[PDB]
Amino acid sequence: LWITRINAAARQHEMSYSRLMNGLKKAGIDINRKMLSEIAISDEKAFAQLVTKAKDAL
Amino acid sequence: MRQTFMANESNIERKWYVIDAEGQTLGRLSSEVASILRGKNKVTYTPHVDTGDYVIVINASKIEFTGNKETDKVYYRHSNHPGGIKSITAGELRRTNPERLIENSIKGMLPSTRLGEKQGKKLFVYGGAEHPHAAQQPENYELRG
Amino acid sequence: TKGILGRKIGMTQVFGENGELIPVTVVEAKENVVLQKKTVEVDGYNAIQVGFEDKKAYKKDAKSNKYANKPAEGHAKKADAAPKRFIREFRNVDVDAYEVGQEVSVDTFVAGDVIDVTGVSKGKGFQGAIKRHGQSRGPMSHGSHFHRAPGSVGMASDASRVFKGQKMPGRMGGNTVTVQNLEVVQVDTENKVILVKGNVPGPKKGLVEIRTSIK
Amino acid sequence: SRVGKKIIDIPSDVTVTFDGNHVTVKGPKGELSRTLNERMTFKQEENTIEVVRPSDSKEDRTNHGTTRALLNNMVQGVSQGYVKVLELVGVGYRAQMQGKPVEIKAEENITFSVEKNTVVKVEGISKEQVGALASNIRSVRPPEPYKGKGIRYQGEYVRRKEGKT
Amino acid sequence: MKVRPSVKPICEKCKVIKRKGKVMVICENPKHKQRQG
RNA sequence: GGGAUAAGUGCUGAAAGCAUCUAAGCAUGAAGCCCCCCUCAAGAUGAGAUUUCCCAACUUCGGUUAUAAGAUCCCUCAAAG
RNA sequence: UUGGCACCUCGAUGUCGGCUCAUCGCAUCCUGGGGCUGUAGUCGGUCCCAAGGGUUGGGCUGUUCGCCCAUUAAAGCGGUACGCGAGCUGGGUUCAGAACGUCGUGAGACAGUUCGGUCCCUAUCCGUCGUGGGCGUAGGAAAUUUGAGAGGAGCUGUCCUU
RNA sequence: AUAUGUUAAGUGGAAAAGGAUGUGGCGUUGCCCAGACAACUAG
Repeated sequence: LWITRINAAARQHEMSYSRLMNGLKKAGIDINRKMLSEIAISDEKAFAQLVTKAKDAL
Repeated sequence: MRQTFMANESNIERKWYVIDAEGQTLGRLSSEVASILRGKNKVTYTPHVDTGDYVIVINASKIEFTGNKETDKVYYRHSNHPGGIKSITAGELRRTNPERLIENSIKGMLPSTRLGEKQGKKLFVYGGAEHPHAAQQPENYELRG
Repeated sequence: TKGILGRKIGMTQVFGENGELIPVTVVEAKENVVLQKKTVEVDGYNAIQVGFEDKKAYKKDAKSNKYANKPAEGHAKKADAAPKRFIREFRNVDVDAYEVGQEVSVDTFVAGDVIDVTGVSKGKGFQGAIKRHGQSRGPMSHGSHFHRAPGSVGMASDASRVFKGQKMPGRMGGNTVTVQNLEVVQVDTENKVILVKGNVPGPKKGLVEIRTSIK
Repeated sequence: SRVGKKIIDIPSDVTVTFDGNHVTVKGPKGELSRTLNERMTFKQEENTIEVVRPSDSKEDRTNHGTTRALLNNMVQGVSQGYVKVLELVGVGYRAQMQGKPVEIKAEENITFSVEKNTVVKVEGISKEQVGALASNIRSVRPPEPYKGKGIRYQGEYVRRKEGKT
Repeated sequence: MKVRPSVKPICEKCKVIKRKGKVMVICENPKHKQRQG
């Protein structure tokens, strides 16, 4: 379930779950999939910043 | 059971969309519409409730295929009677009643459950380019190839 | 084209040219009046409603289909006519040669016209498999226990069930039959009756519809 | 598909009016409305005919080789006139029964009322249509192997057999 | 019109072509016409 | 009878300057054919269908009222069973 | 088809032919299109396409088999527990009686021949053929649109006009 | 998804002797604007 939600929320910033996950790991973030989804659902602004960090790590 | 948001009634917001089948592959188009109907592009997606939106195909009679699929790809159907097997080529099913050709195609990519049947009743296909749903104010939706 | 409703009286015989016997069927058809005119811009198909028998008008406490008012009355008040007993439709006649309130007479038909009669059958109620369908019975002697009964209804293991339409016993009768390629011996305007060469389906005092054969 | 790829493509002295999707050549008795292919474009700068060969592929190798000769006869029929000479024998023989409790649909056994029975010459502008009609009237009586009785061109072979299916 | 799996030119007057994805021997003689299939 | 069709017969025509039913195209052609035509039952929770006509006081239409060739219950019957 | 193997059934999967009723195939008997013939006309050798319907009464051998008589446009080959016995018969195979022939010292045996010999069941579930009650559509009475379904389809012989 | 190729049969998503003007690769030669190779006339 979590993976599905993340994929949908990560597809609103022209990105794919596989690409986002990869970037996050290279960035050094250790957030859980259950936590990542929870954030996206509520504070969407905070999620936007996270994506930026993952996009900077390519 | 820690904490996981679950969508339900008086919390789900369904919108309306208008997809154009002008020069689009049957299978390639149906696949995209299916996901939208189930609502797998929503962040608050839930499997035990319906969170999908309504889709409306405008053209549908200008749908094209690849190779000799208009001559082959027959559609069989039984009538539960000894020797009651009827068939019809896809090409001949596009000339007359082309709306059923798209309906079945998009209805074959949905789960065969109680929710699956209710989710398949939110699809409206036509043959011209004028739909009688101007009161819902549906907006255009570009296909994310 | 040329449609009309009548009642089946009986069956007689009439001698034609060159002393040739001809069995005919007396069909009484009177009080035929158009009640409506279905168009293609209001219904999507051209047709005309026609009545047949008459009945008494306004009546209060009346627990019988013979005389009252309200529903049927109003619809029959639209045109200049009285309440009708039977009502039918014809989508084979022209809807430009009729007018709401016209009187369809029996002068539309002429001797030597091919017509198609239509009506319900008599009815024999619950019948067996030897009467409903033309089936044969088993030996009446030679130590046999198989008489007027059906045989096998399927095969064996493979497809262990009965296919739809196994022709078993049941009610047989009330069915809509339509005889084609008939003939109008002679038409009478004095008693408003039509002589059809042959026999139409249905019992005595039954409703029958006549239409010009397409073929 | 064994034909000289290179085509002469001679110029057309007759008037030509290309409309892009459809090309019509009007002249002494031309005016033959016909829609050609839209894949390879043409280069009709003036009276001299010319066609471009875009893409350069197996399909374009034949498509470009067809249009070139597809318009050659088109303008050729607008100035000239394709005519074929048909020779045959005029008799009228056709089946057998003699005469021209119930007969097979009223009367039976009817041949043909000889009206022409001479060398016919079809006069047209479109070779395609000309050929069709020419063969259409040549199918009336296929050249029999007996004595070549029936509409034909010239080919004929002597024979007299029909006992085994 | 013979229909056998193997089709080879009998003489040099017979030519082989391909019509509707089928090997045929369009020959001049009418008794030398064969079709694979 | 109508529409495509099978085997097949063709007409033009091209990636060997010829040829060639073919790769475009134009025809013709079966009890073929399930298609259409003919006969019968049929509103389809893809709540669907359609047309014509008839029907109002209670009392915030809560139904306290209720009306409609509106339904029965009961009774004389048969073209029905 | 005759066989090879022995994986399901021995606290039972009980039966060869005929009768009644059926469905499906095509490797086509009849009807329909064609092609080529060492294919005179009739007519037919073979081959290709084609499954929609239709495919008979008797005598006899014990009959599935076969042989004959007379017809027919034709008397096609198969699959479904070698279709169908909680639908029928019991002729065949067949159990206790009894003869004949061969075999055995004998009780008896024989894929020899002959006469006689009890075939059980009130339909719960699915399935099929008919026929109603209850609700639902946001409806009281009529009259209907209908391509979803079923049925039916191409056999003969003369007459008479180049 | 990225990068490059192969296939036109729905091959993919059932077999063999054999047959074949399908197509892409590799090689090894024989002619080529003195003009091969279509086109064509001398016995």
